[PDB]
Amino acid sequence: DQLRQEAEQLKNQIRDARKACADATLSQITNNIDPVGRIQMRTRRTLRGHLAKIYAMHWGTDSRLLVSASQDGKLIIWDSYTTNKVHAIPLRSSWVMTCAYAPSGNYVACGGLDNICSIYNLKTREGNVRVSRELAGHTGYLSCCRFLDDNQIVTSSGDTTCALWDIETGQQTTTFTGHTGDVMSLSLAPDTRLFVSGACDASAKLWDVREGMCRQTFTGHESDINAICFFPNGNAFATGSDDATCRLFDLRADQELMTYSHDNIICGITSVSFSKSGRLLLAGYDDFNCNVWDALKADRAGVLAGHDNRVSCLGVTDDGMAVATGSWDSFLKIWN
Amino acid sequence: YQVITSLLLGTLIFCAVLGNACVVAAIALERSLQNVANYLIGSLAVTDLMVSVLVLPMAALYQVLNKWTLGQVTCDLFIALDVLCCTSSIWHLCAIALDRYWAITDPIDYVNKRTPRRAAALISLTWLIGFLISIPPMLGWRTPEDRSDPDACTISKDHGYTIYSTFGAFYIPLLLMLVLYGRIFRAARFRIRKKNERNAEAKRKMALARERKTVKTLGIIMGTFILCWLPFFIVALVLPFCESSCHMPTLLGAIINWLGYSNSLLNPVIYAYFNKDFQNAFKKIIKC
Amino acid sequence: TLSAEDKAAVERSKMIDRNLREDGEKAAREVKLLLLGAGESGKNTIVKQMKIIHEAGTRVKTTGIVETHFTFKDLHFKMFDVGAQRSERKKWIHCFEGVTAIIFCVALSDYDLVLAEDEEMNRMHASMKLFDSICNNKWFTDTSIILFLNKKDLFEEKIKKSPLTICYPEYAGSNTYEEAAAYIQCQFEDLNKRKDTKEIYTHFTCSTDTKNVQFVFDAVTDVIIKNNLKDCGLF
Amino acid sequence: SIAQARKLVEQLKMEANIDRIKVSKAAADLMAYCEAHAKEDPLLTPVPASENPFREK
Ligand SMILES: C/C=C\C/C=C\C/C=C/C/C=C/CCCC(=O)O[C@H](COC(=O)CCCCCCCCCCCCC)COP(=O)(O)O[C@H]1[C@H](O)[C@@H](O)[C@H](OP(=O)(O)O)[C@@H](O)[C@H]1O
Ligand SMILES: CC(C)CCC[C@@H](C)[C@H]1CC[C@H]2[C@@H]3CC=C4C[C@@H](O)CC[C@]4(C)[C@H]3CC[C@]12C
Ligand SMILES: CC(C)CCC[C@@H](C)[C@H]1CC[C@H]2[C@@H]3CC=C4C[C@@H](O)CC[C@]4(C)[C@H]3CC[C@]12C
Ligand SMILES: CC(C)CCC[C@@H](C)[C@H]1CC[C@H]2[C@@H]3CC=C4C[C@@H](O)CC[C@]4(C)[C@H]3CC[C@]12C
Ligand SMILES: CN1C[C@@H]2c3cc(Cl)ccc3Oc3ccccc3[C@@H]2C1
Repeated sequence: DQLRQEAEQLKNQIRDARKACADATLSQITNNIDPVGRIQMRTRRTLRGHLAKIYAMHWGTDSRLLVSASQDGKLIIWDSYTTNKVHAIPLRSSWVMTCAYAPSGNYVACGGLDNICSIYNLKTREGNVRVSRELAGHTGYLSCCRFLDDNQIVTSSGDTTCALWDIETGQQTTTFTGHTGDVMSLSLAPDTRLFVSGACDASAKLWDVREGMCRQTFTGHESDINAICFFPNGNAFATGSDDATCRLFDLRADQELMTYSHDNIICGITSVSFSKSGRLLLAGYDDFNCNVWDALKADRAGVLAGHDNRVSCLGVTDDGMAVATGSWDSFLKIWN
Repeated sequence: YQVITSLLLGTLIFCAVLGNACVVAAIALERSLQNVANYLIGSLAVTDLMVSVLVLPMAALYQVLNKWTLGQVTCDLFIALDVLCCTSSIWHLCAIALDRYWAITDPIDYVNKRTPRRAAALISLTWLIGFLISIPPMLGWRTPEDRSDPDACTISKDHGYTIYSTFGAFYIPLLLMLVLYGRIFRAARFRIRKKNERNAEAKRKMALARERKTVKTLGIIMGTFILCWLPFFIVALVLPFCESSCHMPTLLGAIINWLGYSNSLLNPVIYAYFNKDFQNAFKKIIKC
Repeated sequence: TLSAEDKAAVERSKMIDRNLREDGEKAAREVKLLLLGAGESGKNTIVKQMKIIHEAGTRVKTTGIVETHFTFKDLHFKMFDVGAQRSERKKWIHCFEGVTAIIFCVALSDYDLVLAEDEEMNRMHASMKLFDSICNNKWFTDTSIILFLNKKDLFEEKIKKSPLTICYPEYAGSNTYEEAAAYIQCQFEDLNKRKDTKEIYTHFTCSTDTKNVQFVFDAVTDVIIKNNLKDCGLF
Repeated sequence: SIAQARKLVEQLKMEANIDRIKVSKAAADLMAYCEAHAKEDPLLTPVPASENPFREK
């Protein structure tokens, strides 16, 4: 039709406004800042017990317990301080691609090539875990899921849509539409009021939980985005992509600030996360290792080598003490 | 003179202990190399390591000095340990051939009923046969000629014991291996044998190439087992029975003896240093 | 360390770890097969042919992936159908690395028909595109492919009227079932670039006894035996 | 595919009519936060082993 002309001139308006707001790059302002200094983290724990590729992990809010998922259909809950297997949940489907651990500490979630999110009541009267709820309605594989609270959860799927659910009812309250590719990643805001999502259309978008509407769009990558993470402040986020580079976007400026790339990296990024103060950006790669970036400088501060296969999942402790990285070689390694 | 022989036998022992420790170490700390097949190869390396540290040094001394200087008791131990660890080595080569056989010819057993307990039982049986061959001479089966000369650490060389410890240690192991690998060869050759013309030509060339790989592999395994131990066990059966005018030239005795013991140096090379799974895991550990 | 709760935790960790080893051994005794093919290519006919009298040795419908358990001659098989996953393939195709073999189903009678997405796209040209895509992934270098050529009798009835030259312009020859089946089979097996590592086992789906399950059995045992000869160094 | 185009343009005019700020102020806010909390993060500066639960309890 002829609505494309108006759409194009609005694209040009956004572009011209973003350009007027550019006056000084982060890299010109953080120029008198003393560099971080080389980071020596050394693996403190190595958790064993999974017999297949790990795909996901999530720390607990108590900063001691953590849950992981594997293709052998097991959901193990660890005690990181003592390296003790506390629980081991057998899944109905072994094709699991994500997991989440409830902030209250009573529930866990799962999902994958089965288009269903399953929720398990860890804390019950008998000490035996049973499937509390199953959530259906997505048309594609469940890519990510995060507990909004003890009764609501946000999921993203390969049908190019996200959804918010009520666990007690079992039906999706809101649906977020607008992406044109598979939604691969998801990240809740620190206040759990907004959330961002990365997709296969090489764009990141911002959503409002209540209104169910897209507020902003971000196009800096030229290929698929595989991971995304909020800055601790809540006014910025980082995206990991197949471009062999990760970028930092700011909500109030509506544009990317930094580009972390190097000539020795040509693989893709599988996971990103931020330190407690936001100075460090930890990114996992297909090159079997995790590279530590200085968020304000875009220079390597350390490498977390030690995994035999691709690093698929990554997570930083809520108190910032230690960082855990899982991999395709079936070993979780806590670094600290 | 004795300087020369002491350094030539000295390097042989060094290369042997080094080669065998490396294999066990690779297995120990590599998760990839934790399969039933590589357990049996790893146990051969343990046994061959035990020979190279326990028997071989105490034997090199009896060669360079031309006398036994450790007393009658130590020598009884030397002989027992020589007939224990080396018999176990030759029966480990048959455990591997039976494992390979049960895998080419029985996929259902391979998928369903094959567990590391199989390797454990096979290794235990190997060591049990070694004990059953090496213990008899201690509790009987012994001649006074062994203890007659203090400067000698020979074997009982009783006729019945010669038959026993020569058939149960080489000649029965040999027959089993020649049968199993012949069956494996026939099974291999079958699976191999069974524009369009270019495709046909390409397939013909690939078949011939694979029929040259299998013949080369089988020729290496058997023609290293034969050329190591056969010269020795022929003489060790003939000499005791044919006593009159059968002088063994001293020089020939030692060459034959240490050609046999070189099997503990060549076994790691053929069973471990050729298959990529090991070779690539060595790359890994070398690079931190 | 020596506290009662610590000992209880260690014992529970031991109990869990034993159950997880027992589960891993039980699970290792299965043969996993990936089922692929076009939408209306006779996949359901194959699925039913496998589960005739031996099967499986408030839940919600999954709709994502379909499981089919069947035993045949003391061998337990797992077959995964991913035909209902209408999304980007390359995002989840790496999850199936390590399957024993791939079953690809083609309907021979699809050459006249065209896809509903666009008229200028033959259903069999999409089939070769899919076959070339899956056969040459970096994950499936050493995975053998079992190829099923479905609907032989409808294919035969058609080629008395419509020639095979409408599907393959460069083709030139007589029209009969044998010479068309052979030509199509040679066309699909030419798409194999990894000739040295992988092999294609082609079959024509019959409706007689369990000869289709016998073919899968004989092909999977051949794959296992050849893997063990390569590991031994004789292939 | 026409209603799609109308929905598309209706979103683009909501994302064009929003309050934007200067990139310098945002950068200043982020750096203020970074060196605001620069002591609270053990990954930035190694912690003594007495206070570290993952090395010695
Ligand atoms: C006249 C007509 C015809 C005859 C004439 C000519 C042709 C034939 C001649 C006779 C053959 C001699 C030896 C050939 C060896 C040879 O070709 O080796 C190949 C090349 O590797 C290297 O080069 C690398 C090997 C490195 C090994 C370690 C080296 C250092 C050891 C030091 C030990 C002491 C100090 C520690 C590797 O092996 P390969 O290509 O021969 O093929 C097979 C091998 O034979 C199987 O054993 C092996 O099974 P495994 O038992 O589990 O290992 C198979 O997986 C496979 O590798
Ligand atoms: C002084 C004597 C007793 C020992 C000399 C050193 C030993 C370790 C040397 C001498 C001859 C060597 C072999 C010569 C040739 C080959 C073929 C090659 O494809 C693999 C290694 C292999 C099989 C070598 C292994 C190491 C070897 C056995
Ligand atoms: C004596 C110790 C050191 C072993 C050294 C190898 C010796 C014995 C040599 C001499 C004769 C050789 C064989 C002669 C013939 C062939 C056929 C050929 O197509 C492949 C190699 C193969 C099978 C050779 C393997 C190595 C071999 C057995
Ligand atoms: C590993 C393979 C390649 C080695 C093959 C050669 C072996 C059998 C050779 C290398 C060095 C040799 C020894 C060198 C010195 C002497 C002293 C002499 O008075 C008797 C023979 C004796 C004891 C030799 C026995 C055979 C020997 C051990
Ligand atoms: C040089 N030694 C001699 C000794 C041996 C000698 C006789 Cl006559 C019979 C059995 C023997 O046990 C075995 C068995 C196998 C291989 C070596 C030996 C060792 C090797």
